Amino acid sequence: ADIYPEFGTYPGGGESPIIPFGSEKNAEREVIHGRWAMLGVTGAWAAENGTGIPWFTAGTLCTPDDCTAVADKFPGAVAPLAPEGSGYPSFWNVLIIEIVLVGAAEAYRTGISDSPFDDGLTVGDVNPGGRFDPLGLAESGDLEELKIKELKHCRLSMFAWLGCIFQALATQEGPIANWQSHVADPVHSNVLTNAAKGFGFY
Amino acid sequence: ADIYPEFGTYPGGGESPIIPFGSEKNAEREVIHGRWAMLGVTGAWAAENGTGIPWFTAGTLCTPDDCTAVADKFPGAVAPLAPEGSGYPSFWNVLIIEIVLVGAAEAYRTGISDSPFDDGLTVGDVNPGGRFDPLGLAESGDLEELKIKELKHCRLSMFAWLGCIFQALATQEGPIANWQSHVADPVHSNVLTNAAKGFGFY
Amino acid sequence: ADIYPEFGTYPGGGESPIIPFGSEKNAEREVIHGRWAMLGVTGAWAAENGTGIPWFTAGTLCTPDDCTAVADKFPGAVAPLAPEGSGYPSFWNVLIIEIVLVGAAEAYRTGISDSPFDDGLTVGDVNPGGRFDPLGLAESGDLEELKIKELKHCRLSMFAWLGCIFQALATQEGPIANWQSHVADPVHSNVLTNAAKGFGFY
Ligand code: CHL
Ligand code: CHL
Ligand code: CHL
Ligand code: CHL
Ligand code: CHL
Ligand code: CLA
Ligand code: CLA
Ligand code: CLA
Ligand code: CLA
Ligand SMILES: CC1=C[C@H](O)CC(C)(C)[C@H]1CCC1=C/C(=C/C(C)=C/C=C/C=C(C)/C=C/C=C(C)/C=C/[C@@]23O[C@]2(C)C[C@@H](O)CC3(C)C)OC1=O
Repeated sequence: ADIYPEFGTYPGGGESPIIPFGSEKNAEREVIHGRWAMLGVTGAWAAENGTGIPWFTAGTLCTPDDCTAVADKFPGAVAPLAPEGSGYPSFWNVLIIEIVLVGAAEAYRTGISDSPFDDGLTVGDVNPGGRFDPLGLAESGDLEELKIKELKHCRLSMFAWLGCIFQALATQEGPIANWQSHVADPVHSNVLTNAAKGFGFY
Repeated sequence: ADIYPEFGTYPGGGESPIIPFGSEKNAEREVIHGRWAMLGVTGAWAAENGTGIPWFTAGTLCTPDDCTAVADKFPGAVAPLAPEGSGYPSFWNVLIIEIVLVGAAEAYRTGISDSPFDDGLTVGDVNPGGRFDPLGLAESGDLEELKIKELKHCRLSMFAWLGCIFQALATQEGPIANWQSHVADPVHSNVLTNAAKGFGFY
Repeated sequence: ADIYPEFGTYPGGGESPIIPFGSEKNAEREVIHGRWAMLGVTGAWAAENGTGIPWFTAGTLCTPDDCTAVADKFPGAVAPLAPEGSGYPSFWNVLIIEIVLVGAAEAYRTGISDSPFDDGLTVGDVNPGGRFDPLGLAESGDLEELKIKELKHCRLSMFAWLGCIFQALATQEGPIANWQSHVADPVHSNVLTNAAKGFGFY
């Protein structure tokens, strides 16, 4: 109403319009998904602006056969990620590091492993604060308003990611390329004109 | 049982067999969807019988570039929709008229804007009657029986529309063309023989 | 916990993790589906090992035009299913027999038709026993443990069948051929390498 006039509501703010809100755990899920989606969309966006490589084919740059092609990708970097001819980055090193670091972080967050700190943060609280609000924005501002803004950005980013998935399938081009083609000539470059062309299959 | 012996039941008539009936609003949704589906299937059907143009490609006839191709399509019409060479119908005129008329009707029905009449019709009642039963069939006949017949036609039309969607995807032909091909040789023209051919992709 | 430490639980054993357990009928459904899935996966598996013909195209061997190609397929058989040149098996005979036998069995199981026996077996009980446990394993062992093992095999076989569906769509080869290609070179033959190749469409 006042803070959420848009379609639907927030958990603790009313009744869901279509899919019933029956489990509180879903609330946590919705936030976690949302945070990842934000990092996803931004990432895809930024990377395509920096390298021209669409997000859905970037994985081919790093395989056990070769992962050196990513070494010089990052814009403005004072040096490549590894020297030329050193055979680095190595795919297995990247994979082992990701497994260890992200697995440990997720285990600490979800209660699989006991926390390394002794601050009493609660497992299952998607807004824990403390060390995870190091600049103290949640105590200097309005916590409930900030949570609503965060939830809205979560939902928007997830819907944008769904759009990215199906735009990739339907156009076989990057999302930034889709955006450029639309803004150049919106009447003649959109989903309906693409469908008239058969989406590349019909 | 007596009035609904077929699989399932109707809202207020028992328990849903598979997907639970939990919200009364879904009941309204089911009727509204259903009415559109009827107009949809009939439309596709009739248009393909009159013009030979399948429903899933008829949109390409009317674009901002050109919409005059629809002028002479309606069978038996004493004149085209607009004179030849006049540049009409115009896509923008069609779009604006649809937005105004259908938007106003939907707003009146859904309570977004107040009703233009003062008859006290209830917003949210999918069977309001009154001016929407001008011939008075609901009071001359059995209202509950007529509502059951309407609900059955709603469900049947919606399932037929789902069939139209997937038949279009699988055969790339109009639904009436599918019907003719099946009745001409049903053993050798059906979904299984189409699947053996790969649905045009395998 | 003790008997079901894996993710999730069993009906009567706790709360469903994601999709709520609200109807007891679904429990029966899950078992019946599961049993068919086992027979499915096994069947596909065994048939591909015996004939080399993938499960998703085996139907083309038997149509009203011709069903003699199946006569000599079964490995080690002392004779073909019918004499050569006899025009058998006939598709219509196979179809009629399947309809009569499987339809009668399903009607007896589901209470559509009254049971031919007078043993008092309960319709709706997916673990009836009696004549359906002729070797008496359910009373010689632990019934609850055996039911848990059966439920686990049900769920595993259903997930494997879902894998078979999408592997057929993505690779256009038999599931056993997929297994051989993966085990021969798992780093270079998997879903990611197939995706880099476009799944045959991109
Ligand atoms: C968040 C994780 C993550 C995601 C989403 C992707 C996604 C992708 N990678 Mg990448 N990767 C990820 C992590 C990583 N990748 C790689 C390394 C590679 C390589 C080397 C390659 C890829 C490739 C691909 C693409 C093709 C995959 C495919 O078959 O898509 C088909 C699948 C879909 C279209 C959607 C399927 C989703 C669905 C099955 C599950 C969704 C279910 C819901 C979660 C829940 C549903 C509800 C429940 C109740 C039923 C795809 C864009 C390939 C590529 O780029 O090819 C061009 C490729 O070659 N990746 C690494 C190692 C550093 C990762 C490590 O984190
Ligand atoms: C001389 C050094 C140097 C320079 C001039 C640039 C310049 C650029 N980089 Mg590159 N980079 C540099 C070194 C490096 N970059 C990266 C990694 C990246 C990434 C991941 C990205 C860029 C991007 C960009 C562009 C941002 C344009 C824009 O609109 O910014 C807008 C202005 C701002 C964002 C404000 C300026 C940022 C400033 C506050 C410093 C930020 C610090 C870091 C985030 C690290 C510290 C984090 C925490 C601890 C504080 C720009 C061309 C972006 C791009 O490609 O855009 C399309 C991008 O996404 N760079 C690495 C690591 C390999 C570098 C190391 O050598
Ligand atoms: C009810 C409205 C309506 C519908 C269903 C369609 C449908 C269609 N139009 Mg048409 N139009 C409609 C109104 C209008 N059209 C046009 C003008 C045009 C043009 C100019 C063109 C089309 C075209 C098309 C087709 C290709 C679109 C596409 O990308 O399909 C792909 C999408 C799908 C196959 C399915 C998508 C459904 C899914 C994404 C959402 C479903 C969600 C559920 C409703 C809810 C789910 C549950 C929740 C809880 C999650 C398609 C048959 C194009 C065409 O004919 O190409 C040959 C074309 O060029 N239309 C006008 C202007 C007069 C309309 C006016 O209202
Ligand atoms: C000389 C005039 C004239 C004639 C002879 C025809 C003849 C035909 N039109 Mg065509 N039309 C004519 C003028 C017009 N038509 C249309 C719009 C349509 C449409 C939208 C359709 C046809 C269809 C048909 C065919 C119906 C075949 C059938 O089985 O009907 C079955 C017999 C009946 C339905 C009963 C006879 C109808 C009768 C009750 C009059 C109907 C009145 C209107 C619905 C208006 C009612 C308004 C309300 C407020 C009372 C037939 C070839 C249909 C078609 O293509 O079929 C494949 C079709 O869907 N016509 C327009 C507007 C552009 C016309 C204006 O000039
Ligand atoms: C001389 C007779 C004869 C021989 C030597 C074989 C040999 C073979 N058959 Mg073939 N069959 C024979 C006659 C027949 N077969 C079949 C129908 C099948 C089928 C449906 C299948 C085979 C399969 C197999 C192979 C099993 C390999 C394995 O690892 O087994 C592992 C070892 C065992 C399973 C143990 C040995 C079985 C033993 C307990 C006897 C089973 C009796 C019967 C099931 C009938 C009795 C049922 C109830 C009452 C107990 C093997 C090459 C399988 C295949 O293709 O594998 C890839 C397969 O799925 N055969 C029919 C009916 C048309 C036959 C009749 O003439
Ligand atoms: C996985 C992500 C996710 C999750 C877990 C939730 C969870 C929740 N949402 Mg949220 N929501 C999401 C995404 C998600 N949402 C997105 C993307 C949007 C923007 C469109 C919204 C918009 C939204 C609104 C407006 C409202 C909620 C509400 C709710 C709550 C009740 C509904 C529920 O339990 O849904 C759980 C069920 C699901 C998440 C299943 C979603 C439906 C399926 C069919 C997915 C269909 C799309 C799928 C991605 C297709 C993939 C195809 C493939 C080929 C790629 C609950 C806390 C309501 C609320 O707060 O009530 C108090 C509410 O009013 N959500
Ligand atoms: C935040 C979400 C978001 C945004 C900003 C965009 C933006 C864009 N999309 Mg994308 N898209 C989205 C979600 C989004 N999409 C989703 C969820 C899907 C999956 C259905 C798609 C599928 C898709 C395809 C297949 C294509 C685009 C295309 C485009 C571009 C051209 C505009 C167009 O045709 O839009 C069309 C928008 C959609 C198909 C999404 C509609 C989602 C729901 C809300 C349907 C409602 C439609 C109805 C008329 C409005 C209801 C009233 C109210 C809710 C507003 C543009 C850059 C086209 C492109 O690349 O052109 C170059 C193109 O071909 N999008
Ligand atoms: C969107 C249309 C729609 C809606 C809103 C409803 C709503 C309802 N139906 Mg109805 N129904 C529909 C279509 C619809 N039905 C169709 C097409 C049929 C014919 C097959 C039926 C047959 C039917 C029966 C037999 C019964 C009901 C019942 C019910 C009620 C309880 C179930 C429920 O809440 O479902 C709401 C949930 C949904 C509408 C989601 C549907 C499932 C999803 C996964 C969609 C799957 C198909 C999808 C279109 C695929 C798209 C693919 C894409 C690529 C194009 C409720 C009032 C029961 C009742 O009256 O109980 C008292 C009952 O017994 N319905
Ligand atoms: C049709 C098969 C089926 C059925 C009827 C059930 C039914 C049940 N399961 Mg079981 N389950 C299944 C398959 C099935 N399961 C599979 C394959 C697995 C292994 C992954 C499991 C794993 C599992 C666990 C771990 C648990 C359950 C639980 C439950 C219970 C609560 C959930 C519920 O009601 O779901 C009914 C709703 C559905 C079956 C819909 C499923 C979701 C849809 C969207 C389908 C998505 C995939 C689909 C096939 C895509 C097709 C694409 C097409 C192009 C081919 C209920 C008795 C819970 C329980 O026992 O709680 C006490 C529980 O903890 N199940
Ligand atoms: C719920 C509900 C309630 C109401 O009552 C009604 C209604 C509103 C209808 C409904 C709404 C129903 C509904 C639910 C829903 C869910 C969606 C879309 C969820 C999407 C999650 C997306 C995530 C986590 C994305 C993560 C991306 C990463 C990690 C990317 C990472 C890389 O991309 C990077 C950065 C670079 C690449 O190169 C490499 C990779 C790929 C790794 O969508 C919906 O519509």
